[PDB]
Amino acid sequence: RSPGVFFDSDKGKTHSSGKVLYNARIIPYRGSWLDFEFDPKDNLFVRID
Amino acid sequence: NVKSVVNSSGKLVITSRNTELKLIDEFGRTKESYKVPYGAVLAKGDGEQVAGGETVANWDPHTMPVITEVSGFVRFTDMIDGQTITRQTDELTGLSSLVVLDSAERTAGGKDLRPALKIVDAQGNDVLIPGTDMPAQYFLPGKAIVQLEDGVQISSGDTLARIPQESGGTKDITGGLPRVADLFEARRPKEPAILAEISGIVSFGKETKGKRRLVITPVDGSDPYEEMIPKWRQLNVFEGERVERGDVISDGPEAPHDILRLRGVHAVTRYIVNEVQDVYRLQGVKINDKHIEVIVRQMLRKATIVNAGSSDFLEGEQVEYSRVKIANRELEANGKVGATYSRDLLGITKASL
Repeated sequence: RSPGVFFDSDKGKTHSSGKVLYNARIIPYRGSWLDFEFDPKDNLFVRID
Repeated sequence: NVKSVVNSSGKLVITSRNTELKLIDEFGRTKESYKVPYGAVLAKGDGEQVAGGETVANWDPHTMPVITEVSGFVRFTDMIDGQTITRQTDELTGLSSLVVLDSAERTAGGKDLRPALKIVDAQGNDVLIPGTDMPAQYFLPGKAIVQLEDGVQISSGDTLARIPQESGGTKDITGGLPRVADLFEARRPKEPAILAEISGIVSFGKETKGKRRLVITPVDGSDPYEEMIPKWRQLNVFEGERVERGDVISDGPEAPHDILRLRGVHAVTRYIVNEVQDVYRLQGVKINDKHIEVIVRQMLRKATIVNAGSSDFLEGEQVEYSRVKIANRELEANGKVGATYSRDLLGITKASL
């Protein structure tokens, strides 16, 4: 997988309501990853490594 | 299991979900069997004589409709624009088209709502189903398409909306083994078919927080059963009539545990055998039925005591059926009164452990 930023989502399989959750992942060539994610309650969340 | 009604043209439209059609020779021997889908149209009646090669029923296999029972004016109830439904407008005229959303794309405001179509009369009061005392309203599930406008006069037996259904994939052995494992693990279906727990007359009662209530009054004895059927559930029963154990209050997929509890051991073993064999018989595999019957026997090995009796078993313990039988046959020889139990159904993984 090439370095950069990728936008993905789960196809409602994580929540029984079938609500899709979207995330954006920044993956570098060398360093620490970064993740932005949506929760079922529509609250942006950040995640490191 | 036929429950039909006559449309405007004079044909017969099925309003039941488990209609079976059979061809019977003059000797009285059945020779052909077919299943009639909900909303199908029957050219001929029931009990009539037809010729070989004569069409008797027709339907559209790609869409499942909803057919009204009483004529009148259609109106929307709990149908909120842009929040629970999505509408498009044909700007060339006054027409429009509407799509009911699913719970996956609606806000919390529409989470507790329940959109539906209500049939009223000209006077504006609620039209009731003839023969009963219930309003003529129909709930629309997700992804349903309506082609009607508010206030439109509709005739009995006409379609109010259409519900598209998915196609599927190839029907090979990689698509039935999950069903076989589902049957042998005795999993519970997502939405069961509510079955009457006890026999007798039926009557409704108090309603709370969008939930109905069903009280079955036995013809003699106690009157304990008060079942809290959800309001969104569709029923086939009305106050005043009588039902027996194992009858279908609400249609849907069955649960093997309920079949075992209500109709007995033979019913559940027959259901399991038929369901398993209908997967293998599609692929040209031939297997005798003793082999499935012994597996079902191994699944039914546990019993839960319901009363201690003269035995030493506790009140709510689960034990082997053979041990209960041995203890009871030992006690009955001494003139005492043994204990009583209830058979259990366990999955193969859980039964083995």
